[PDB]
Amino acid sequence: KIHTSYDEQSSGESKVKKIEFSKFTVKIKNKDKSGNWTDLGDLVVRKEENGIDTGLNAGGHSATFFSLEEEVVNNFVKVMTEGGSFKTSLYYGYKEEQSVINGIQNKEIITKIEKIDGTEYITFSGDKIKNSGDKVAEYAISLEELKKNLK
Repeated sequence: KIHTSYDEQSSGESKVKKIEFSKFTVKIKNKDKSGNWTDLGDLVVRKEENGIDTGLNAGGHSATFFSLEEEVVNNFVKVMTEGGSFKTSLYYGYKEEQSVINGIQNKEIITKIEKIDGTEYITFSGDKIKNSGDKVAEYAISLEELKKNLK
C-alpha cells in the first residue's frame, strides 16, 4: 500500500504602482446568477493618447474589460461621474462571456448611478452572455473612487 498528500498557500499586499498621471485602479463588482452585486476584483484604467483602455484584475486572472476612442475620453468620464450613454471603440468584458472571444466594435454603453451599501456605484449593460439566459452582463464600479481620478 501507499499514501501521500501535498498542500501549499501564499499571499501578498502592496501599494507600489505607476503614477495617477499614467494609470489608476478602482473597484469592480458583477451580478451573479442570484441577480445580486458580488465582488470581482479591480479595474486598471490606462490613460493612453488615443482614448482610454481598461483592464479587469481579479484574484487569479486579468484581461481587457473595455476601451474607447480619443473622441470619448471626456465623454466616458462624464457618464462615469454623472451617468449617460456613449458608444465605445471596443467592449471585451471579463472571461466566460460571448464578447470576450473577439470583442464588440462600436458597442453602446448605457451607464446609471445607483447606491448599494452607502457608497454611490455606477452600473452598465455589457454584452449578452450565454451562461445566464439571454441576459446582459451587468457590473458595478465605485463612482466615488472613479471621481478621485476623473475630476
